[PDB]
Amino acid sequence: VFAELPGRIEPVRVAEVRARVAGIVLKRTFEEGADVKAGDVLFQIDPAPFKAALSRAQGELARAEAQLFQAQAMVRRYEPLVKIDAVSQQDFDNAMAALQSAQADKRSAQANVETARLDLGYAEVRAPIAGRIGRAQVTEGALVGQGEATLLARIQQLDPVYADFTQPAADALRLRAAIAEGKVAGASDQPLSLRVDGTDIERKGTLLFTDISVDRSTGQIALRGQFDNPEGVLLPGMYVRVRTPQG
Amino acid sequence: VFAELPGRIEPVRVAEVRARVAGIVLKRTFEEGADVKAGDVLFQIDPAPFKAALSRAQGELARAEAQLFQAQAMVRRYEPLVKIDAVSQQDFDNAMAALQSAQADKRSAQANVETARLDLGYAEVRAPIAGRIGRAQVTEGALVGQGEATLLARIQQLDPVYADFTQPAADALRLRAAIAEGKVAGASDQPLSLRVDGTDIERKGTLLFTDISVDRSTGQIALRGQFDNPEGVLLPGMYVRVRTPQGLNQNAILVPQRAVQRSADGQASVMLLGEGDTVEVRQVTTGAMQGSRWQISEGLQAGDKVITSSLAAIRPGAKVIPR
Amino acid sequence: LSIDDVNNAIRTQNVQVPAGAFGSTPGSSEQELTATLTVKGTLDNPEEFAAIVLRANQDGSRLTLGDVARIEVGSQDYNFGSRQDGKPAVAAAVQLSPGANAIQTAEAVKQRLTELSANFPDNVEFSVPYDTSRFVDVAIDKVIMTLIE
Amino acid sequence: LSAFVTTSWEEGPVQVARYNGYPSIRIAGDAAPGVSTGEAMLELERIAAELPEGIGYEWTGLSYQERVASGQATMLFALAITVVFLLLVALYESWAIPLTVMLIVPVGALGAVLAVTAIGLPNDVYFKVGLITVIGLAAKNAILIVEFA
Repeated sequence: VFAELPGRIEPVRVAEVRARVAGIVLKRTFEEGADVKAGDVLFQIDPAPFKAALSRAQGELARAEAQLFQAQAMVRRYEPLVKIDAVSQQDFDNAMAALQSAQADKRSAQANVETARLDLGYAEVRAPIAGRIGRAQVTEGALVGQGEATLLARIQQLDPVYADFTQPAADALRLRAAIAEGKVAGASDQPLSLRVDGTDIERKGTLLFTDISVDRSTGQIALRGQFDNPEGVLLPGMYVRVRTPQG
Repeated sequence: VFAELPGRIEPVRVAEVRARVAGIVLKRTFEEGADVKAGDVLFQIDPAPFKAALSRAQGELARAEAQLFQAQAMVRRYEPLVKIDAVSQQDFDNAMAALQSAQADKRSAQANVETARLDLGYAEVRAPIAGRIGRAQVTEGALVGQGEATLLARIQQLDPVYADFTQPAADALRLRAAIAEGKVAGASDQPLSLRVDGTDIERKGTLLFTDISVDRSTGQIALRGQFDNPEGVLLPGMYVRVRTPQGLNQNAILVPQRAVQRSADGQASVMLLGEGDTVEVRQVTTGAMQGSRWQISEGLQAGDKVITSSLAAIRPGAKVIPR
Repeated sequence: LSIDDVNNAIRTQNVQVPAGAFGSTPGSSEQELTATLTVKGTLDNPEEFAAIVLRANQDGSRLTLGDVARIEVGSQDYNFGSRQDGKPAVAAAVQLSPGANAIQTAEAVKQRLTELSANFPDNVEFSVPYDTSRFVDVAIDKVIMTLIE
Repeated sequence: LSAFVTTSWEEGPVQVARYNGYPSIRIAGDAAPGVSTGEAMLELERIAAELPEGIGYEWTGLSYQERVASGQATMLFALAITVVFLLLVALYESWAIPLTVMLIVPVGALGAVLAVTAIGLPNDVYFKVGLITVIGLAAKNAILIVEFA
């Protein structure tokens, strides 16, 4: 027995490229509708403050490095002297403690520099995943990142796709009861068949997930199957009818 | 086959000039509707706090520069003395470390001064892009920048323009299936033709983008084309019709509409003049309709002699006199 | 859901659609196939009525009439019922129009019912448990017999 | 509408005809020149007798009236003959003289039939009533002799 359930096509990965920092979009570095790779630069936001913050962090790092160099020179000079008692053991220990403190300060300054650098890199808006990028929600010269994360673009993965379809809970309970009684055998291994309305395009798939929760407004459970889409024929959001085996 | 789709005119670049810092708008520098260049000052917000912050940063920078000058003088004096062993090497290294620390502090102070300067410059609101500026959303003396980024003005680029139009998803799927079958050849290179409603104004453009996602509320896919607008006739938002090619038939057979018969099952057929002036029945499939002629997708070939008259008075296999 | 909701859903979804025909007058000088549009509006059988949608979401889940109500084909009214000799039956009473023959009308009714008896299903049989005309027949016969003696 | 509506060409009736509550097909025609309607309807009854059981036919309008008139003509003639005979015996106080004069009817009918056949006109109502008038005037002519006789 096959049940033809309504469902919709949804892409496996959706990335809403949003602005993480406030600033003017100086440039758009992609053509809308093209395929983008992970890490490709899509939007350039004007880095006016973050460059200055990076400069401040680099200056602090340079100061820490200078203090570390002074401590290293002091320790190097004091090391042969303590072996001939030329300096007190307490002075050598103080110098070594100063050297360790300087190393810790250099590490802290490097951490600050890396934090500032990542903050700056959060202005070269790079694609988090590979896929097809849609229309740009903002244009060049628009102010983004002020207050909320302004949606810049959307990237979708078109292969494979999921079909999210819906089945009545009473029918599922009846099928489960018939399985438990033994009147019907479980059809978990039979492939789902997706059909596009108005066309002869048929696609085979596998049942991935069956929901445990019942939708309160309608009383039906949601199910998710996976369908291969090599030709890109199945577009996200399309209404599809999924024939699923009922045992 | 051409489809007349609904669309709207959009500008290529939109810049929403918004206030970033809280304050009172003292003066408006631009006249509404004029063309503005990038960097032109539009609004002036009174800097009470940002000027003070810049002054504080400048004072800190001056202190850092004073310390750097002291360190430089110390190093300059110690440099010849260490060569003649007048001071210990440890003292010289301490002086060099102090000089490097002072240089780093001066650089940090310069960075702080630059940050404060940028914050202050966010009070002389300037046009980020060139184009035509609209009405000012606020007047002189109004408070802006508190809580949310208050919208001050809008700047739009009127040449070229975009036409964002929309097509039903099922029609797109059918077009793709027909292209895949070899039924229709792709018409990506044919220019879209743009007509303004109620006028004879026609423009040519090119299709730029076809959305891969179907709108869930309307079941349609959005498309975006680009149209030249040197005279500024095409205004943003105007409801326009876009004739877009649905591909090219290379072997389109068009027959008079009054030559196609339909049976009780709905199958379409045509009467053909066979050999010996005999009337034969050939089943056909009708495509689209252009005027008074049916497009025939199958069941007909070039050179076929179809009968376009007296159809109700002729039986299959009967002899007729062709005119 | 409320009851008026199901009432309005039935009212709006089970309605005939007078669509019309394309190519209708005023018709262009070019087009030459005025033809009907013939939309299906009404529902025919209980399964279609059970498919009436009360509430449906964007994802695809639908609440239908069959989920909340039992749909069948029954009697419009249940005030009256008819039994004959202990068995449920259907019946109808014919009331004469004024100024009409009886023996001819009764014979015509019996003959018409007999002619339709060629078309009743095999499990159903007709009968005339009530017939006044017979009395009249007997009556006049008795009278004519007196008229002879 | 293209998002959820598809179009399919079928065939259907552009006019629907019902007669006496049953679905009906209306058939009309005209007899060939020189062919009377009566023989045509007789042939049509023969044809309808060959139709599959349950397919019926009925006459309407002109055909209905023609059927009734062709039915009634003979009793008209019989009533006319009996009434003239009874008034013939009433007047002459005899039966033989009435039989004598009623022998004159066929000669007038003879003349009417021979004339109408010679010129080739049909047996219309006009010829019918003309025959009746000839019948009466022949009766008058016979009375004019038989009274003095």
